[PDB]
Amino acid sequence: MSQNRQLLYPREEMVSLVRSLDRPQENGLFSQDVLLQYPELAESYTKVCPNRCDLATAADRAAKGAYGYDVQLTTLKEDIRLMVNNCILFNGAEGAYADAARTFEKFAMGKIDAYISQKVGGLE
Repeated sequence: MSQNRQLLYPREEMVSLVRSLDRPQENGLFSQDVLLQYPELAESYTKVCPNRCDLATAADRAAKGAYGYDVQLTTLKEDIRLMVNNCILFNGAEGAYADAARTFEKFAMGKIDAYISQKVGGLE
């Protein structure tokens, strides 16, 4: 599934997720990265957590430059789980958690694709 040591170059999968979706209703922060607006609210971006939607958290993870180094892709796994947590908590399901589970599974699929891409010497 992966390699607990070093990461070849995780990113090809990230684009997959964001690619699957496409419907920027808010187009400002609820579905984008406020840090990509203007030099003034870059700080506030932290107060609102590093993306808590889906495409903003995935696109950012890769856009960051694929820092890599993962014992088991805990970075992406901790990001997706962090969203669902604040989702039902802050305001999202509150009764239909299954709604957040759907998007979660999709993410797992992408990871599998990349895993195969880097099997020659990166994740095996």
